[PDB]
Amino acid sequence: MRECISIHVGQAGVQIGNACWELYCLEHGIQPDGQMPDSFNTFFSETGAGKHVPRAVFVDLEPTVIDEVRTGTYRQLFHPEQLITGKEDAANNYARGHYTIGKEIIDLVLDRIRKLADQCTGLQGFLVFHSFGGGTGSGFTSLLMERLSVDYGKKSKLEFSIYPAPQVSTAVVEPYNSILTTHTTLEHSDCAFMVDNEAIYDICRRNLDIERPTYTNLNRLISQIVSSITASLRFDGALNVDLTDFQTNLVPYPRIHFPLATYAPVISAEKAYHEQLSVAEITNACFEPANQMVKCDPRHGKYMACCLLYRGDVVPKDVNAAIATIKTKRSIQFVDWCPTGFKVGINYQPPTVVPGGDLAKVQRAVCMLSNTTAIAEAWARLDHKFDLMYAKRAFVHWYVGEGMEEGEFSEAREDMAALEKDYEEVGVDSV
Amino acid sequence: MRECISIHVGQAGVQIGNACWELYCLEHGIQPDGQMPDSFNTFFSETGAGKHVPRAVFVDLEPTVIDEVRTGTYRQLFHPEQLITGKEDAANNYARGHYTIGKEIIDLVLDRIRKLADQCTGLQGFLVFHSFGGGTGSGFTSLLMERLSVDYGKKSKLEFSIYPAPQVSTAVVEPYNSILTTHTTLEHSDCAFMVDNEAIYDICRRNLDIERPTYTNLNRLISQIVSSITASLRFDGALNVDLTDFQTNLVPYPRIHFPLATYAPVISAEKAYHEQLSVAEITNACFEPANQMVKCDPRHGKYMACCLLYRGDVVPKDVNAAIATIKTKRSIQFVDWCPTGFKVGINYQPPTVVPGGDLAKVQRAVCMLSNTTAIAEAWARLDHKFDLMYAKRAFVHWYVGEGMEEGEFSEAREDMAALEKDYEEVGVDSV
Amino acid sequence: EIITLQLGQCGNQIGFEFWKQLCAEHGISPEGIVEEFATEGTDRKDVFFYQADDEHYIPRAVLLDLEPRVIHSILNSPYAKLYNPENIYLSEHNNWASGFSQGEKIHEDIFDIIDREADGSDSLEGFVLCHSIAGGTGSGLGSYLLERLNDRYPKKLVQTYSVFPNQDEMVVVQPYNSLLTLKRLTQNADCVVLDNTALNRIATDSFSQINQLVSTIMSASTTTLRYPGYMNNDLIGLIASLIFLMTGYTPLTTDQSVASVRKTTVLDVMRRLLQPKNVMVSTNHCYIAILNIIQGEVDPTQVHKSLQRIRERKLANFIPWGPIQVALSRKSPYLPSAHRVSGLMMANHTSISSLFERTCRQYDKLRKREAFLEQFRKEDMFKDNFDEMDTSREIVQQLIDEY
Amino acid sequence: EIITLQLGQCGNQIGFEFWKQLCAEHGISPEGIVEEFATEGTDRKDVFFYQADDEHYIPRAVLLDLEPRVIHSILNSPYAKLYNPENIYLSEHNNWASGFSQGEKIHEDIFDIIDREADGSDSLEGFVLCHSIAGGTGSGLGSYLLERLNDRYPKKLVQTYSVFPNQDEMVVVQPYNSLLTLKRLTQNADCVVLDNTALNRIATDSFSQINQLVSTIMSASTTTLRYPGYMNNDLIGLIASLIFLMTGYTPLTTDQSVASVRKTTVLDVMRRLLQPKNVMVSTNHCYIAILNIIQGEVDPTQVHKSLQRIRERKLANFIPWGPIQVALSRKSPYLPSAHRVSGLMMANHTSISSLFERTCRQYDKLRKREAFLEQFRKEDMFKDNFDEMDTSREIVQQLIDEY
Repeated sequence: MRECISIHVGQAGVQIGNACWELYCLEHGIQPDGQMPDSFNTFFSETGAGKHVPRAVFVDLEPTVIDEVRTGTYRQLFHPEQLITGKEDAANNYARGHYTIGKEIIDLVLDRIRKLADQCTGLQGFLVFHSFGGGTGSGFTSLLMERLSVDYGKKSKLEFSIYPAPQVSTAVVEPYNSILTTHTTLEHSDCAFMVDNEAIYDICRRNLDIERPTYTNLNRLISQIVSSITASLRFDGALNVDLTDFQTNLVPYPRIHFPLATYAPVISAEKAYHEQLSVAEITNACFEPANQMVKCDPRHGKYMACCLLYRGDVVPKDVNAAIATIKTKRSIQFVDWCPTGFKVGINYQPPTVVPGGDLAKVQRAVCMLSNTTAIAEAWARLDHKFDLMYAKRAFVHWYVGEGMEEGEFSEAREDMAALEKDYEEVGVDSV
Repeated sequence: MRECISIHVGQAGVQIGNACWELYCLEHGIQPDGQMPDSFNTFFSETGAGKHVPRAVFVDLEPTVIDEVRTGTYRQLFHPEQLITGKEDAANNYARGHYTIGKEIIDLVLDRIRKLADQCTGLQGFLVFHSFGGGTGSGFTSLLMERLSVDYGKKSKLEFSIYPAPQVSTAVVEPYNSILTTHTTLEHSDCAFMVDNEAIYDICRRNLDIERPTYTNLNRLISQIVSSITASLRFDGALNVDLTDFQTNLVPYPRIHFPLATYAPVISAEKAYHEQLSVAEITNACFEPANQMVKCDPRHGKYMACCLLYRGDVVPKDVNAAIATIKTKRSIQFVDWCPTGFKVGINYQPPTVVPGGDLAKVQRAVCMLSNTTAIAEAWARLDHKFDLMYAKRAFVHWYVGEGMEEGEFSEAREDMAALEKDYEEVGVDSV
Repeated sequence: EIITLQLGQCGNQIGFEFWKQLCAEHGISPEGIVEEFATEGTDRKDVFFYQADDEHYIPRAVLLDLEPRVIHSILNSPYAKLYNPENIYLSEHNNWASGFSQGEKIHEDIFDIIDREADGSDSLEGFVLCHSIAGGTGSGLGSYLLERLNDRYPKKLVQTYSVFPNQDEMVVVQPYNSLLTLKRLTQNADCVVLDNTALNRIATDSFSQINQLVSTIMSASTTTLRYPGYMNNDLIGLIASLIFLMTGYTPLTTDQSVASVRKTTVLDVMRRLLQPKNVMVSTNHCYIAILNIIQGEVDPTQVHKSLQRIRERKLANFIPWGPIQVALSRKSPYLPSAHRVSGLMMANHTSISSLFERTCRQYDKLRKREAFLEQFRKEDMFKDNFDEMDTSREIVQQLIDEY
Repeated sequence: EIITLQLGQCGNQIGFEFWKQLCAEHGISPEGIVEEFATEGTDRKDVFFYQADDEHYIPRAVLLDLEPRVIHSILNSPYAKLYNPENIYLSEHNNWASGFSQGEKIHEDIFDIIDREADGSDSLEGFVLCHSIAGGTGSGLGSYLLERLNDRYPKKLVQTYSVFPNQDEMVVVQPYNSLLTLKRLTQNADCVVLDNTALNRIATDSFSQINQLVSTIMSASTTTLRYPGYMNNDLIGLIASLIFLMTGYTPLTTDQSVASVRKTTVLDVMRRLLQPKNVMVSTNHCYIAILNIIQGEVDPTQVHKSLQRIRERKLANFIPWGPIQVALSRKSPYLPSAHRVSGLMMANHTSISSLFERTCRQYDKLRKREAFLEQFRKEDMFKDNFDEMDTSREIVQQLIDEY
């Protein structure tokens, strides 16, 4: 009834979707061929027999990642027509993914999404998985979000985006794509749960004892975050939280909608054996500045909204005591215009351990979505890099000779400056 | 409920902690893997299953001793994250352990101690095991104690320190480190139970018939002392004594807080068979000048406070009779401003014999913490050696070229002179 | 007779455990069958249940919810078959404005169900509402139902068990929903405040246990109505004797805390009901009214003596401008009488004003900066302006001034 | 009726074994159940116990302590379930100033418990306090409670069993705590000195046995109140007949020392109660008052003859400026009467003054050199100055002069 459609764009989105759907199949007992040896309805559809087709599309402008999906262990899980692929990728170019290469694919993606929506009864919204500093993860994501806003102008559109890291980076033109995507989607998005590869690397090293993690472990952690977010739709709990609940409780103003994701019980097997992870402990770990999965120090800013999504053996009184302890803390400061900055969700299903993963089996877990003004510093860094590269006008010819104008660069930079001003304004205390 | 955290710094501290935790595991029936085939709560924490994790940290700036711990028989007892280690030791240099090498580790140690404190409910205090004449045992110990005073400015901080011996010595720069540590920690400590390697060597030779003892036997005796001290927290007895009781009853003035530890029934198996060790006998042995574990003759000074901690088959009337006999003695003299200089604690648990040790199984035992003015002579010797080496300015370049100034040397020497003056003043009779 | 309207996840659960307690008390089998030992029962069942030709009993309950998951889980419980599938309603597909908009949208079927249930009772007395005021579902849907019900049925009582948001623990948009729900409660509600903070405080010193306690409170409140006696044989009798409320129950003891079988008089109980600690909710503020319902053996001489002593000891304070009540009931003959005598207290006290002063302070702490108004503008009700909000705030201020 | 306030490890134990003795005497099962043979008992139980609806009896006791270990061990004893968990209080987390500071800090809950216990008794007569004057816990906490109690309840008696520190055996800071506790005792206490030195001396010629003897003394003191007779049917009757005290008990015999069944008259017992050896505590000093309570068969003719002979033999000395008492009771019908007739003595004698002269001498032996004052300056009470100490010392000096 509360069906939701997940859209995975680009290599980052497709691989995170691989991890997410592996986790969903494990959680709901669905075999990797769609058969089982309700709860599995907001994300899967039943076709006559036991076949459960996931309610998602995998769209990329490059055949490689989608073909890996098509021939992997989950080759028979996804509908072959919902694994949409192009011929030539966007080559880390926003213009290619938005204007030149993305226009030859957007119609097919919209047709498939329309088929999925028609197959649904009540559509809660969309989950868009993508990366900020990619070609199709930026241009095609922005194009798709604007087309969805044109079509489904009322359904919520939550996006899980890999924010560029402060120091580590795999591409040279990431600031351009990030600024342009922020412009276009900020026009047409509800809330964007943000994450950094560098922060997850640090989390893995410090907590999971892994010194050489790959993208696979990062995707597993992100999939755990997404599972914690969607558990209320997929399972039954004391306090249910829907997508509209996220949108309402985490977005104070239409432009300030970039919360940061966190996951407390990130722990290895032996350490989990030696610990007694409780509600208070996991909450304190969530509010620890070193456990943030976006490399921004929360002490540099003020929280405006927090969404604590507990799951498993969790008692509401313990949650209330832990939240009261957090509020009594002095290092954790909130904005003065949000006397109540905690949306609490509790689910009865403990997190499922993926066979072959690094996370240990725990009795309870919490995912914390925090909207804070500490993201303003990350925005400032991103626009500073954009300003340097645009002042030298580097790489601009690649974007211009592909259906874009330098005026769009200037407009996007001005919009980002306005966003920084808005963050500064909401940061200050009322007088 | 009355949880206490023990901190072991340096090689001496880590090895004494090895002995202490072996003794604790034997006393509480805990297997060396943390499982048992309450009393075990002030020093251990339960994690779901029978796993009992000791409430301690093992911090050193050298990987060798901590790695021996990590691969020994107790490899699976300690939490892997609470065995903190560095890369390069302090090399018998106070400046290295306090300013240069200790600053790269103090944050991690404080984070782990904060985790342990949060895991506790009521924190009685800290037990710091270290050596006076070591690099990390002096500089890092002083740094850690000052940071703890900044953070936990009210919890008691009792330290078990290996005071440098009058004659035997393993390092050349021991007076420098000892004077600087005394300065810094004397600013920020409650009481320091003192012990000497030379005195324990003499005790072993005279009582235990061992002609070639190692550091292992010394550590076993020191662990017996610590067990007698903490028995009241760990077990039930007629007269319970807490850490605050030690601090109150043994420290008359804020600077004069250096009691000496003693243990009466240090005896081999055959001699224990031939003796009838009773309360009076063990008390008289405690007050014998040859059984002191700090090589200072008590007859050269005046007792200001004694803490007799009996354990095992002990009757309060016998204790009172023995203490009255001690008071009637003329060789044992007290200061005139302490008409009542005896804090008495009685525990129902007899000392546990370590399999492979030299101490025989006895029915009762007593540990005597005595604050006396006989330690003033040891301080005088230490500052005389410091004065010689500093007058020649030997080894001073090692300390100065590592974040310290000669002004700190002069200030520490002046503080030690003030401490000697304070001991002299409290020694004299009131008129 | 009576009807129960439970909304939101909070209300849905509240109802689940309330009916669990009821069926336990009246000896009603999980499937609606009646146990053999209870065949000749004297307890009145019409009040909360109506029997069926199949001899099974059906609650006079309606399930409402914006989301399916909670009720779907309910129907997987051993108690699933008991409820009436016809009455249960689920939206085919967290904001107050959205909730009220849906309420406007789904008027017809809800009132169809309500009318069907109403016409099956000869002497319906009032309504019972269970919901939370913070979440989007409960707040808005209860607002809409209260409005259209007070409009539809101007001769029936409306009683609510409203759950208030925790405050010591920091719904991010709770101030708006709470303020609007309070507006509607003052403007339409006939008459039981509830807060998670103090409730969990007393629980300490899962939602399953919290709401078990809440259902205990509700059942003990309705006991005498369920079990006819001499006095207080109607809900209106209850309301007249008091008229916002707060509650407290003495024997709130775990199943493991029966070891201390303390000789429990009536005096000690009625005394315990007075302390602020037992008041389950969190200027020389004083009382307005106090009612104590006592279960078990009771001697009116003991009651008189307790009243005399408490009056002399002046442990309570009353209004200077106006001139309590102790009613007695009988325990169900089935549940063990682990308590020799037990006591429940419902009172009206001026201190409750503080609650609103907090929420007002919360709301004023947001309206000055226009926080999280984007979603509200989406709905028709707040599409043009927010005069609704201003009127609600001024109404709450007027109520505080009146207190 | 009566209440017991026991503080510190000493008081906690004292209470444990006192209640052990009481339950042994009255035939109260460890769990609070009553034995079958004692169903028809005639002994009065309200004085120290109040029964419960579950038929179990609960002591009118409150447990106080700065540390958990002792009471935690108590609750692991076979007698654990007997006590009231509500009344027991433990600090969540050795100095008098710290103790009094905490007492100021935790006023509310302690007096809540005390009021709850008090309101359950119709004819409360006084208070009983058990504590040690040396340790930090007992001294300071008893000081604070005595002050605030004499302030709160100006019409109730306050009786204490104060344990004094050993002196022949060298708390290092005992002089300060003892002196301050004595100040408070003179300034607020209505009316039983105790010392470890002479107590263990008589024991000879573990704390378990010492406090068993102490509990024996307490129970024998309260016997007649527990067992109503003709005369001395109230604690106030006791106090008036005497008014600092010291005590002695004749049949202080081990369980192994019953072999010598010595023909024990009343004369020999009452004689034995006079000797300094039996006085359990350690200028032609003389008596002020003497009371002898006798258990077992007793002929008043024998009592008169013993009194006559002792008076003629002038074994005692009395004040020249003022003009004893021998009361009789009945043994509990349950404990074996291994003694044909037994005797307990409580007296007021001037020699007790020496105690304070020692402690004063101790205190003066420290105040001249400012020993161990660092911790005291930490607390607020002694933060500015120590005028408290000077006033206490002068008060004790005044008391010694009065003696």
